Amino acid sequence: LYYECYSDVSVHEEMIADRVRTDAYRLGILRNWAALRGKTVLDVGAGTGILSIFCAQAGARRVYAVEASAIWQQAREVVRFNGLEDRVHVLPGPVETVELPEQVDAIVSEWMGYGLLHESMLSSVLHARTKWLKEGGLLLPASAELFIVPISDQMLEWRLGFWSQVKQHYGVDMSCLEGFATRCLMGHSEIVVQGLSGEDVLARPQRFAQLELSRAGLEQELEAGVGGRFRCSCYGSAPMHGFAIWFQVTFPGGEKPLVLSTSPFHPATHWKQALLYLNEPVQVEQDTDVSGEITLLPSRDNPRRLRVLLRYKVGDQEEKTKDFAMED
Amino acid sequence: LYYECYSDVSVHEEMIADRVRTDAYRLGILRNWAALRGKTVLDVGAGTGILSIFCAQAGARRVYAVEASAIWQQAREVVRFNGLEDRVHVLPGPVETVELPEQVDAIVSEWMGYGLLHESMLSSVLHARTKWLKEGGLLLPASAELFIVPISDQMLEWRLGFWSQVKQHYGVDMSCLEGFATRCLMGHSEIVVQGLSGEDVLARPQRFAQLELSRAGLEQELEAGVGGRFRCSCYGSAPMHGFAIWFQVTFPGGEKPLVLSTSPFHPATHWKQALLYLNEPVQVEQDTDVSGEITLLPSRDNPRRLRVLLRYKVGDQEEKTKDFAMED
Ligand SMILES: Cc1cc(C)cc([C@@H]2c3cc(C)ccc3NC(=O)CN2C(=O)c2ccc(Br)s2)c1
Ligand SMILES: Cc1cc(C)cc([C@@H]2c3cc(C)ccc3NC(=O)CN2C(=O)c2ccc(Br)s2)c1
Ligand SMILES: Nc1ncnc2c1ncn2[C@@H]1O[C@H](CSCC[C@H](N)C(=O)O)[C@@H](O)[C@H]1O
Ligand SMILES: Nc1ncnc2c1ncn2[C@@H]1O[C@H](CSCC[C@H](N)C(=O)O)[C@@H](O)[C@H]1O
Repeated sequence: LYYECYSDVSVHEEMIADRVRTDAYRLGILRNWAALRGKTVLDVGAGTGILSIFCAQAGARRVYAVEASAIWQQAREVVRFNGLEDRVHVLPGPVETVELPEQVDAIVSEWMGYGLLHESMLSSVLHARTKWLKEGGLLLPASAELFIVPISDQMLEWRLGFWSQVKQHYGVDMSCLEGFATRCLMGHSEIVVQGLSGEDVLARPQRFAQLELSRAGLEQELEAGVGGRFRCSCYGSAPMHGFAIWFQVTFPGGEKPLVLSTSPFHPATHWKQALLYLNEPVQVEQDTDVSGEITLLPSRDNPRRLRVLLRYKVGDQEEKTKDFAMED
Repeated sequence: LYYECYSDVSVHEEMIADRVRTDAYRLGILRNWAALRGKTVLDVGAGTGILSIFCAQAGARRVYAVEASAIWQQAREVVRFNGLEDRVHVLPGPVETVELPEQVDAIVSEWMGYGLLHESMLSSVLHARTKWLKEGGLLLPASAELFIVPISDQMLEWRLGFWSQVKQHYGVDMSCLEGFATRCLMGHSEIVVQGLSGEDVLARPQRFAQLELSRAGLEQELEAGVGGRFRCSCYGSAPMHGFAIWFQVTFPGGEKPLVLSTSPFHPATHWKQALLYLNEPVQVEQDTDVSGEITLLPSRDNPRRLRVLLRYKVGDQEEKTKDFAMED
């Protein structure tokens, strides 16, 4: 032990324990064997190196596994231990300053998530694409999509209703603290990462963004942000708590693309979903129109904030703005 | 909303959701009705005020509910809403500077837990006892005990063995990372608060400390720390990961005292147990002697550290020191 790495292994554990994430990258890379066999790959942020080894198993001649931080040591060890040190070169330090001997045929990466770490990871992948990817080279995954839907969070409803139950259980009335609990759990301006199920979803999810990660201009385009309008119609009576946002990414086939989805209707992943809570619950009914506009604006100046701008309208309520920010 | 209180309500929620904690204080206070009826109580750190209202229901004439932080507003509201503002006076600010009109017959408090917050809470209760409690006054709870036992953490064993499973699932060998995982999860010097079950316990738990909270000298005595020797004998074959520590507190009866226990053999509480991990697992067998000495030393100088000093011997292994610290 050099450094306290309790929080370290927990993140790498979470990723390898996620069978949806790991099978999607496994099957997604193997389905591209004809495009990878005898070719060169850059793995941007190789971590413990599993994506680099999947690329070798798919037939890559050379994999450059680039890892900025201390986990590079473990990637070095995993590669050696699988007898792949001739084929997979684990390189220390940031991809922005790495020197490869050649441009590569493919870039594999795992940048996706919510917050500044993932914003910077996407910027690092696009920097590597501009600098190192051959004309017409392959990106895995190739594209990303974002979805939004109105939600009723069953877990939040239990927590808000908890204070009304104290009188029955103990014989003291604490129902007067529902307002306090509501302001505390819903009244803030932070994104809450929490896993929902299908029955929390109040309407058809709407796609509001789609990024083709190979596009020449994408770095300059991201500067203006990602977003769109949405409109949907509620299924039934529910207390609406706000919106869920989630992503899917696509790996091209041999064939149909493989889709890695983080939707509440899909098997649970370590990514869960990003929840945007309204200041308080709003009752919806069958056919209640929910519309708005969502914009994600990149961080620019220190102290970095990724801004989430929401303007929305529930049924006959007036249009409302609620803006959120991520500061890690 | 004035302040982000997402982390706020989560702690008050955790406490009221804990039926073991809440029933112990409920039944513990009511069993003292004959000692409380027509008497005065100081509630040190009243929070949302439930312990102050339990004291009123037990027949207290006057309860001074003292709360240093912003949750005082909610305690004020809960008291008013239960029609007890004539009997329960919610006073803002630290107990060290509160002015009561009289010495009190009883002090109720909920100081127990692991870390500097709980060390300072115990110092605040003992300050209030010295300053405000009448000669022969009642403390609820009246005493505290600490226990230690060797443990095999089933959850830690799964996590350490996880890396050896990757080859079967995905077809890549990551067993070489068991050592890394072990150093990360066990090699640190922090106390881990985690809930165990009875089957994790490898021997008979040993009591190493007992505090009578009414004792005149206790404040000066705590300065030298709390601790003792222990000896026990393992039940069977297991990978020993370290020691668990937990507490119980006692509320005197009318009758036999009520004991609030946080033992792994007892119903789960929000306190869980405090785990002291060895640097790596040690195999024990039926009748393996485990002995040592545990000392808790108070924080003194900034930056505050509560020190946990452990010297122990497992079977025929040499005696070893592993010291821990809590810095929040
Ligand atoms: C997975 C994902 C896909 C896409 C298309 C974008 C984003 C999005 C993001 C946003 C910008 C402006 C730039 C880059 C960028 N990259 C990220 O990985 C970080 N990210 C996020 O933190 C958010 C997504 C949804 C919410 Br609510 S916050 C995340
Ligand atoms: C519940 C409990 C009971 C007793 C008798 C003590 C302690 C103990 C503690 C220790 C000192 C020196 C002074 C005060 C004091 N107070 C506390 O509430 C905080 N506390 C702790 O954080 C720890 C207990 C076990 C471990 Br491992 S750490 C905790
Ligand atoms: N600019 C950069 N250059 C290189 N590595 C980077 C980087 N920014 C972040 N990273 C690394 O990217 C990794 C992403 S998480 C690890 C993912 C990896 N595919 C795996 O299977 O483990 C982290 O380990 C982080 O240290
Ligand atoms: N020196 C001090 N004087 C007064 N209150 C204090 C204090 N130190 C801590 N506190 C308060 O003690 C409380 C302990 S947690 C709340 C426990 C309370 N019995 C309940 O049922 O809610 C916290 O709300 C904290 O703000």
